[PDB]
Amino acid sequence: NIKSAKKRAIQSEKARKHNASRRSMMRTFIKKVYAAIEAGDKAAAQKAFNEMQPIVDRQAAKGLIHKNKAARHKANLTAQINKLA
Amino acid sequence: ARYLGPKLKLSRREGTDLFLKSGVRAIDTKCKIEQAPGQHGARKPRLSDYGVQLREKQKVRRIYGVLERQFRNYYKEAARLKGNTGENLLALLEGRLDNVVYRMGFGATRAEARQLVSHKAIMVNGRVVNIASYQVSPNDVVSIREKAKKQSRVKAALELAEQREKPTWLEVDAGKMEGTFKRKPERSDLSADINEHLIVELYSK
Amino acid sequence: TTPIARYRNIGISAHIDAGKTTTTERILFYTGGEVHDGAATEQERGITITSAATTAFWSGMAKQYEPHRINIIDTPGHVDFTIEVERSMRVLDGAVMVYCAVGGVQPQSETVWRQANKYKVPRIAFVNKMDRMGANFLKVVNQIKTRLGANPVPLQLAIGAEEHFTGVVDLVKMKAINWNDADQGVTFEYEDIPADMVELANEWHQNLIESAAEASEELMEKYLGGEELTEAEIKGALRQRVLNNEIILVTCGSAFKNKGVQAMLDAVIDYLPSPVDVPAINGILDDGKDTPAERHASDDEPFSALAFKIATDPFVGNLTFFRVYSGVVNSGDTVLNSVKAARERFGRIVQMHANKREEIKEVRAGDIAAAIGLKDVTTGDTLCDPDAPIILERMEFPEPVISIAVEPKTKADQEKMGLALGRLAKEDPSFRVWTDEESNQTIIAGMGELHLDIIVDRMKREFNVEANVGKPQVAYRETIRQKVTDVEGKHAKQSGGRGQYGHVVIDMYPLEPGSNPKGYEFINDIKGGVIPGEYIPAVDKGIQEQLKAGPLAGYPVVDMGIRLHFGSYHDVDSSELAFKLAASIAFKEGFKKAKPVLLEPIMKVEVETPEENTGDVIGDLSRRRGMLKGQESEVTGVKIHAEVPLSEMFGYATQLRSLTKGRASYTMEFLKYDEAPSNVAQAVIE
Amino acid sequence: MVTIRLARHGAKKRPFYQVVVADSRNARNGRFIERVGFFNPIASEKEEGTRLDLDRIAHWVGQGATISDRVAALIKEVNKAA
RNA sequence: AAUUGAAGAGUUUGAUCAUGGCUCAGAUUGAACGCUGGCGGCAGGCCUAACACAUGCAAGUCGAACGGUAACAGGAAGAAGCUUGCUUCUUUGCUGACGAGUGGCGGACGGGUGAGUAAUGUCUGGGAAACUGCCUGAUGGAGGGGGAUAACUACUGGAAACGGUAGCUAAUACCGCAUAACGUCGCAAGACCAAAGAGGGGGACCUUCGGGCCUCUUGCCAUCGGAUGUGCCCAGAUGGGAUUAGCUAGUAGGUGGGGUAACGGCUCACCUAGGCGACGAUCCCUAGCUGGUCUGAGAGGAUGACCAGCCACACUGGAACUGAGACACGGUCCAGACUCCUACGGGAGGCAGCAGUGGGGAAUAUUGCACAAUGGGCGCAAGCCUGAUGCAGCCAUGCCGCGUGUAUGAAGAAGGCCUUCGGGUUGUAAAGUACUUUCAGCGGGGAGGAAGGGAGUAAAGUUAAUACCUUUGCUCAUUGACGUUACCCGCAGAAGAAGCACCGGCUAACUCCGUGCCAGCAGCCGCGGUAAUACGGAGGGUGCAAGCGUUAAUCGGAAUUACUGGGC
Repeated sequence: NIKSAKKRAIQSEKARKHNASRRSMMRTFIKKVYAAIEAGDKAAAQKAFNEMQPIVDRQAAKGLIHKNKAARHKANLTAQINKLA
Repeated sequence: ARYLGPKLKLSRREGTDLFLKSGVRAIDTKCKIEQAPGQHGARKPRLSDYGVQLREKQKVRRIYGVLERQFRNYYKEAARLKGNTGENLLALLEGRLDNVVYRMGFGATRAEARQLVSHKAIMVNGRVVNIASYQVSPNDVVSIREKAKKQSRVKAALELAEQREKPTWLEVDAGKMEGTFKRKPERSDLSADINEHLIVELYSK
Repeated sequence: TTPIARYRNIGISAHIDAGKTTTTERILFYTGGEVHDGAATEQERGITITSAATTAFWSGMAKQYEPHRINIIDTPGHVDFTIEVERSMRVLDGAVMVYCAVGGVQPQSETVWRQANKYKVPRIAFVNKMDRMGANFLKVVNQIKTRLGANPVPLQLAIGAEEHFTGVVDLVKMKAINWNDADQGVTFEYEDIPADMVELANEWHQNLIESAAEASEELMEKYLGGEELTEAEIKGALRQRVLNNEIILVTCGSAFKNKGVQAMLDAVIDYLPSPVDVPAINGILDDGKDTPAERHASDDEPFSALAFKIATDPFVGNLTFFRVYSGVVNSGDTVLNSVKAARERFGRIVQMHANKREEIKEVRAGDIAAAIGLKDVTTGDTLCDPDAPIILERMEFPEPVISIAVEPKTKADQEKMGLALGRLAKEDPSFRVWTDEESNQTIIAGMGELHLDIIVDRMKREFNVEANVGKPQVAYRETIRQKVTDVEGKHAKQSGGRGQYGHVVIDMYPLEPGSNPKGYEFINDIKGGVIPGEYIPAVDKGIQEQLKAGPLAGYPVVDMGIRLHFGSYHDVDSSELAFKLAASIAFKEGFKKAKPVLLEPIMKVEVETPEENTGDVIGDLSRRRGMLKGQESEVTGVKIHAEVPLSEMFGYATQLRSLTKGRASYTMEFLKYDEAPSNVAQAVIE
Repeated sequence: MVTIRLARHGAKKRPFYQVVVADSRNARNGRFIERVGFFNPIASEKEEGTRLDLDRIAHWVGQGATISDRVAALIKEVNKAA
């Protein structure tokens, strides 16, 4: 609707595709983590962890996933790779 | 918000002079006082408690020339304050600017004293007041402006001023034609034929 | 963007069914990417389309040429709308009279012409039907000379005839054009003047150069030698002569076939006047003794406009159209309404376009638009925001001769009908609203069928009002024809737990005529207390009350003298109440006893009907059971005087306009009351 | 954030600004934290006309509360110590 | 000194007492209606259809974030308008600024409404597992690189809105790398994560004369706190009906995974079989809550407009994104209803934001002025935006004042009414004669809301600097919507301004005539069928007064649901 701030729509939409892609690649890594733990692979567990830790904290520091949620996975996962490994 | 109608017609109804025609003559008479309320003035006013209870407050109104809408406020005001509600009600009415012009002599009569008030012909502690609902307070110096001073009515008004009972709670002059509200009239001064416990009941029920 | 010299407020005026709408729709097409828009795109529709002002552009060249804005004024919701033409002329500068080439007599086409001269407004003719059979440019130029005496000067000659109409020749610049298409006009080419027409072209060309040299000795000298007075001046000479109402340039073409229209637009620019070419509008100062002053069209001078049309809008709401003659009207300012006496708040300005609305900041002198706000401003009122004492004008008055009863089927329709009248009365202040005296209905008066026909449609729909749309209704008056032989009035009843008595005798006789309303007359002949005087007043009121209702149809009784000659009083009664009633019965008895008869209103009728439809109007009146008094001769017409029952006038208004195409008109005034016609006297009783 | 404002609780033609520390977001004459002094433009020339508590203002001003235009003016108008 | 203050009457019956209803005296309200109506101040002003909506407006702003020439406002080498000193753009972005555009921030705040919700709510009193833009305290980083895009250029589908390819370019846009504690994961060890630069000014010197460099200010990034805001947990309280008595299978609980800012069935798998319910579940009906408000002696009853807090909603229903915060009020997507635009392929829009329109109703108004004030958003600031707000218009809706004259004035006019014809009454009322002039009208003068900013200066803080900047004084020229302001003064004339109800008792105020269980009056009792203070009119009087009545509504009266304070 004609109301100047019409740009705020495409502006927030442009960021949507951005956050959607960034927050998307963040899941896959987290996926390859519980997957290794689900099967029982001890090695891949940590290896795949040292790969998400950097991106998890990164996106967390950005703004599309601040604090908690970030320390959530790592805390839990770290408590999952030391259960039977 | 005034009467305008025949003044004496009211005084002759209450059976007492309301000082409505205190211009020159006194004790009324030479009119048709008392026996002449209407066409059946001969009929003995035989009323109940309610009547005499109303004929009292209604009489006080005709005097100060006050109406219910305004009178009602004075009651609720006299009831709010601390002290004898009856005495208080008389205080506010006795504090009216127009009233603080009659007992001083600046006006031959209340209706006249108020006539000068409206036309802003008098002042107080400096500024000029035109309304009559001015609750005059102590230490106040009400008087007439330099303009239209010692005119006509004011002269006659101050004339029969000494012949009157003359208050004592104020300081009236003649030369400068000034006044000073020293204190508020107590229940002692001004009374005689007037009740309060009656004018209260009517507004209590 | 706002040049006063390039403004062209016009209005298409012509006889009905001559081609006003068609010509207007075409002018809007040519002048109006909105072109391909509508191209690829009945009363309600015909009303919606037409809008106050329709703007557009036309310039021989986009750049390095003179562009012009053409405001086509219209809306005249009615045939050859004299009311909408008149007002539009005062509010304007020019007009275009469309003539029906085929239309033989085109009699009412004279009506629209009289309006032009009425407001001394320059105009240009346009024979709209050259393609049609009987399409004769010459017939249009000859009749305009003889019947209209408009002094026409041939500017264009038609190429080919009727079906073979393929082109038009510009006689002023000596050059023609051909149209390859029979429609949609998407092919125009500059062609040289053909052979079989060259000779005829040279004749009128020197005839045109001859006309542009009359009022001037300098021009005269050159005409003799044949020297062509400068072209810019031939257009300026013809322009100066057309603006001073001395000549009327004539053009031709076919609006439908799309031919000669474009050449017509050039004529509007080359000859038609602007807001400046017309004398300063006049007015009167409010000093009682006149003091008329001219209002020069100066945008920087003190403003002064005239509201000429209030209009309810299903959107913005109340709209008051105006014509700024001087100064400027701004938005968000306060104007002074002097006809009344109060400041009005101006909220917004707005120009009405063909498809959309445009909010503007201002409207300078010579311009027009709509004004939202102004709650107490009506039509005719004058506004002045600079403080320049407003002035006023109004030199006419519309006639009716037609009234329509309207009993809204319900009370809900009675209220919305009052709004449909008071809201439409500001726009058309020609009619009138009332209440039948002997009925209690709503009566609307106008100028014609279609007028009230579309008004009725505007009521039942726009204001949602289903009602028994009335046609004729009835009234009547009553009186006796012979003297009463006795008639008494005895009222004796023990109604009241007390006796009631009244005894009066009266001699009521039909009364003599008189200018005054003294149709009633009472006389007391009581000679000796027969009836106490203390009750003579009683019997007078008793009589009075009964006259309010007659026995035939319960209508007031008039024209009668009542006399009292004998009576008496009795043992308990004798009261103003007693004899009041004693008078009632006496009257009722007498009126029914003295041979009752109806009295219908007779009207004085003056019918102007050509010189040729004169004999036809006479015969029509004779059949309406009227009585001819004699016919007066007015101009080339006749005025027939005669008496005819308003009763039997029933539909003469339209029956007369039907045998005259409207050529005829008539005025009706009340004259006197006469005794009805036996046949009608029986239908009244009920 | 929090800011000291003047609650326009006065009257038409004769207003009366009631200074108070409240959250900028909240409406003017709406929710507030705590009252601290006041301000009267039509206080004429007699005695009291602008009694502003500074001991409480400086508290929030240094606590994290900003200052407005008219407010800061009243703080610099009534001096500071005398 | 500071909730110190309670009344009754009319009517059952022939009469009385008691019991028990109805009604009136008292206040009050977003009122409406009927009649009338002069002014000012203040306040309030769609209770019904959250019914549907035209247009304008309500949220824009920053160039001190950046690339940049398009508009108009200055300078400009050099070209020219030429009437050979009077002077116009070719452009150029040099810069005061600025369309569009990118980016930052506010669009989640204000404002509106009573729809839902009887409990994800509110009020009150606490609690612990978290987050928190801007505004702030403290302590460190602010190194070094790369890959694109809007604008724009070329082409092109379009009616418009709005796009489609190929190009290319910058930044406080975006993403890596280096750096890494008092931070995060973790018992630990170790491991791991950020950044953005952009402006003002400047002395020896100097360069690829744009700058480096020096310095200052404003931002960026990280962590730990203050403050504020928010989500959440828990107890009590929070309407009516039993002519609703059993209700519930994600419902109760455990465990594990997952899940959000956070706890939790928030979710799922599995195991357990309980959980809620006479102290009123469930269901149905109705309704936002509270501070308070109205009334009442109090206790209570009633209520929830305006002002203020909270929750929920934003045509209906559902869901999600961006973001610190919204499952968003002028944001988006889909479905439903509806309206508008269209060249017919295709799109757009929602006033329970201001005014306003259609419609409904007994009834509720202007499509105003200004950002001068306060406040909010952005910004260093200057400023800009701002239908919040400040004011004005409309209405007697209400509250509170004022005026419509003031004195003098007779055997007491005329006239009207009554009359035992003497007289009484209207009646100091009118006329007449003096005097005065607030309000309205006219002509002038003229407070306050104005504090701050904008240029010159004197320092005082920083700095290599007296330049810049911040703060504090000084000096000079200035910034009003209201408004013909408030107020005050002058001129003339009493000149422009009173109606309304009632008069049997209740309940202040009565005679005559007219009417005669007829016409009509009425809250209750009860009036009229021949002297009617009750009906109608008149005379008079009384009660009020720009209000007065009527009706509607809650409470009191009413101890008439009686805990205080009743009976069988």
